[PDB]
Amino acid sequence: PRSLKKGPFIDAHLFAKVENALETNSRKPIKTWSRRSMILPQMVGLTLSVHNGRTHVPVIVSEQMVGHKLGEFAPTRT
Amino acid sequence: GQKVHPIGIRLGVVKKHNANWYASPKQYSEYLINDIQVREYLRKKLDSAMISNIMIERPTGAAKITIATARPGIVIGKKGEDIERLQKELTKMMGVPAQVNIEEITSPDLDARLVADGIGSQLERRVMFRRAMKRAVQNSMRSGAKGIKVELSGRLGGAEIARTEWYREGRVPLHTLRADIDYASVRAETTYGTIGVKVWIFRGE
Amino acid sequence: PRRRVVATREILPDPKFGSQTIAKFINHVMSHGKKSTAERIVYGALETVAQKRNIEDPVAFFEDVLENVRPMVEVKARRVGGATYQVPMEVRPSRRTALAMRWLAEAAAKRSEKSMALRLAGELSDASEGKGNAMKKRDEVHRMADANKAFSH
Amino acid sequence: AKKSMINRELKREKEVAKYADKRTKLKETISDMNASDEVRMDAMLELQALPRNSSPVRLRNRCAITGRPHGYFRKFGLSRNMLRERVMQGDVPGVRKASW
Amino acid sequence: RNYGTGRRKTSTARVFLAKGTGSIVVNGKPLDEYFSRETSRMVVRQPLELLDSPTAYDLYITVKGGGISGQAGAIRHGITRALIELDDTNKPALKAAGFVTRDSRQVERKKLGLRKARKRPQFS
Amino acid sequence: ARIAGVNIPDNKHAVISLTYIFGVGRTTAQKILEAVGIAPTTKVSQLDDIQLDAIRAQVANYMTEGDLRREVSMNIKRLVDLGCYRGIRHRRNLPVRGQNTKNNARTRKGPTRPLK
Amino acid sequence: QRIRIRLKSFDHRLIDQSAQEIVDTAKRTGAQVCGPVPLPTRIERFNVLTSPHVNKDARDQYEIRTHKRMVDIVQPTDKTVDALMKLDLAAGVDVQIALG
RNA sequence: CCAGGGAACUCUAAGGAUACUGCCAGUGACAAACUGGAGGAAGGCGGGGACGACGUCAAGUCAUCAUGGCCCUUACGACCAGGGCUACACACGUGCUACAAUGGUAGGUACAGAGGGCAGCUACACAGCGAUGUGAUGCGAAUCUCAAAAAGCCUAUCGUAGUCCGGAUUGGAGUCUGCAACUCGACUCCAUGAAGUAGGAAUCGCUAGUAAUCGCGGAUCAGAAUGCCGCGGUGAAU
RNA sequence: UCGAUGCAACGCGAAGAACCUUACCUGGUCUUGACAUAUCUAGAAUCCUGCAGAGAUGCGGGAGUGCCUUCGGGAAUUAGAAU
Repeated sequence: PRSLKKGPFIDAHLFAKVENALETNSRKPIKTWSRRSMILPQMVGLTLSVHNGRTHVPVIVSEQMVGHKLGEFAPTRT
Repeated sequence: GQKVHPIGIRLGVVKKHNANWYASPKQYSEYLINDIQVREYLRKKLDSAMISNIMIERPTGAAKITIATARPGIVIGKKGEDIERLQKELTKMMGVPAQVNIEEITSPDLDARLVADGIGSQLERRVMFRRAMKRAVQNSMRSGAKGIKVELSGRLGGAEIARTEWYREGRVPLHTLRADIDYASVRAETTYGTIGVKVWIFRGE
Repeated sequence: PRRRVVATREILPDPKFGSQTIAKFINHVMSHGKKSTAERIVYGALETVAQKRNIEDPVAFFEDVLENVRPMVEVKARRVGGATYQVPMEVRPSRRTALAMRWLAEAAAKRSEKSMALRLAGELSDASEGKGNAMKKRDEVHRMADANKAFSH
Repeated sequence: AKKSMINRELKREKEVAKYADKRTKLKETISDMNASDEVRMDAMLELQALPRNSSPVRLRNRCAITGRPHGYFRKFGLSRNMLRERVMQGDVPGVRKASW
Repeated sequence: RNYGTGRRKTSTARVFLAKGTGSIVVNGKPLDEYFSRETSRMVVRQPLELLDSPTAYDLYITVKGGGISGQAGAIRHGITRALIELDDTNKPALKAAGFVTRDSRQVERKKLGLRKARKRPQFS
Repeated sequence: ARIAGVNIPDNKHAVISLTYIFGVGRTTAQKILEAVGIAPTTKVSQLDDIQLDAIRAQVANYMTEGDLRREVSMNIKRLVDLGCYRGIRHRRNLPVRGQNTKNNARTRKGPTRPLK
Repeated sequence: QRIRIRLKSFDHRLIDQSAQEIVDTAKRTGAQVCGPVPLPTRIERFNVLTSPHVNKDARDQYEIRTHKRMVDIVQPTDKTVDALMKLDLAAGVDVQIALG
């Protein structure tokens, strides 16, 4: 998957976005096209909408989804 | 299409490469890319003159390009005025100043490229292909040769169905490796399509 | 082929007995170009029967079993104007040994003994008295040869 | 290939040389053991913040003449199609038809 | 100290024949230790016993390249090349045995479109 | 002998027989034998109760068939109700590791089913 | 002061004559020189598809050999050195100097 | 390279020698030729490759390239992010791995060729079960290295079982490459252990260092071969 | 995505699709345009920056004033002005 020494990958334009959402504790969907980012424990409980190739599918982050990519939950094919 | 290039199959037995430089595998590519760029430019900027063989051997740093034309007077110009402006231009797209020298073609009728270019020029100027093909055969045999094969392919006569017409006179034994055959495949961009011109000049084993 | 008769190759005799008959039989057991693997199979099989039957020289014993397996009449396929006559003809001597060496190896490969060297040892012993699939195969060819015994074309 | 695709490779390679030195100094910094743990992750974060085309991984080396993305040879730098033409004319030094 | 150069498909063998007891040393090691193949052992010692003189000459062989049975053929050819040095009357016998001829057989090259030297990619 | 709740062949070697324990393979068997100190070549039949006990105690460290079947089931179940990509592949009985689905997936899709 | 010349070209008949005068110009100046030892040549082969579109079984096999030679000046002289820079050979063969 | 520093030999790579039905015996139109024999490393085309006649299939390629005509020009041109070319009720074509005892596994012990290496290979040491990680060394190479060749040989074991065969699938934990390994990478470790016990009609390759079998390289390539192009080892049957 | 379609298409173009390659789709964008010559307005190019954005891009601030000829100015160069 990824070397542990290199640390968990998080996109530059997503780490700031979730950081700003923590301050307001908003529940509005966060529109993102970056599904390569890993799910951190700081984003548990908030809702963000990942691109599926066509639209932005809403995903509600739970405690048992930390450690996965955002694209795990945005199916592309039918 | 089932005939090998008669120049490449002879490259070691009775012929010589028109490039004589050693470069390292890292540096080999950029020389060759630079080497090919010279050929394309020199074939367009010097189109008026009839040039057949351009040998490009580059020593350490420099580059001794050796064109073999049949009209040195118009390549060189008055007291070499035209060659010098080409000297400063070839160097601009190459490395350190590279000297260019011109070789003389005693018989501008035994070279396949020169014969092929003439046929290509004639087809450009609305000349019936039968007469252009036949004359080049006559000139080459009368100029001293042991075989000529000229082949014209395309919409000959501006027809809709292309066909290949070829007139051979002599021997031109393509399967003999020690044959010294001059080959050239040039084109003729007519108003009805490209016409391919292939010329074989057998000049003795 | 269609025109010539290519010369047959020379085969070096086996290193433990110096006979070209055993070395040719090793070629018939070998697969995948593994000469040594087949040699211990043949040597082990020959040693087993030699150690059991109390015979000092087993090259002559292998000749006895080989001559007891070699067929003399084979049934060829012939055509006369669209009719198929299964004419029985004689077997050239080079083909006799090849057929016998072939049948022994193929009959021993379907035995029930533990090891192949033991499987081959059983067939060599069984064919020595005149039993086994190898003997049965020779009879089957001879049965078909006697079955026609009427086309002498 | 298309004229745009050839030029797109040029601007994709322009950045590679423009951040060529920056990556080399950065690469040692993030791999340096003696560098502090917070030093190296900050530098590695910057590596992921550089322009995307700046990496030498998005480069697809291509034929100089025609721009063919397939059949490329490193020694010659030309696609398979144009290399055969130049070899058979004799324009490539040393190279000839092989048979053994 | 007659010298013979032996060659086989890819192995070159140099032999130094000399009158002695009959010991054979290959690459500084005894023949039996070097060659675990009984076939290779017999092939190496075949020319010596062909003309009824196995224990007459001491051998010092140094083989290189090739494989475990190609080296045996190389040694046999080299031993032939060395025996023909002391006496020219053995050459008829060795030629009749077929040991004077160097086998030109080599691994045929793989061909394009083919899977091997001759194997073809089956069609249907 | 009966080890870890299931009977294992007694005539086979100890290292081979322990592989019959669901959740214990060849190298786990080797590591078990080293801790106890029994030669792997020894058969299960010639095992004293004292050393048969020692093997049983050591097997408790590695997860046995009972617990592991749950955990594997829970791990697979965790994906199914999660709805992830690996989740939807597990429920649909299709390969989960990005394997060719056009040509060869018959070990994950069962026997080839004829189509009218 | 034992200088060693190293020659590398693609054409084999170009180095035999190139080394021949080097071993002659260094032996006609009252010096002893050993002959050019040929070192194993590098043979790079290539598989170029002839057709522009289809039928991968139609290809040419090109090869480019790289021959290498070298000579030793076991004992040099001032009249052997001064003959060596003026022997400016280029265009086909690369000449390397050890200078020691 | 190593016979006794040597200039022998092997090797390396340039130039040559030999082979020509040249000699003998026969057949054959007083022939071309053929059949055998000597000498020689080689015998009759010594083995292999490159070289593919006039034409055929309006065969393939307008997507390598060029090119006549036709068509689009705030778009059928252009840039970017994400997806996708990797989907799966299925059928077909090429292969790879197997179904085992001529074999699996664990210890020792040998024998190659060819090719690559600064867009790198890595001696050696240490940490690691391992992929690999850190330090450090030699090498633009006949110097240093990839790299140990594997099949083979000796000993033990398994004893015919869906198994100590087979290694698909799946669960867990990791290493590298790369901005980034979810879609959709390759490896490593542990666990699981699927079908498969030799395959219907039918059908294919191969005439000798060939088939069969065993490993080792390279191009493309940041990473990604069971494909391709090569290299040698053992080595048939007819 | 497209091509290859009986032998002679189907491990074929492709000597190697995570992005790129990519030619397809969803969306976000540009219009003499990523690229060539006709031109005239300023400037050596070039380097380091800030914010906003998924990115393409958009809006702003600092250092440098080439070189040969020299007061016509020239090989290159950034942003249009139109055919």
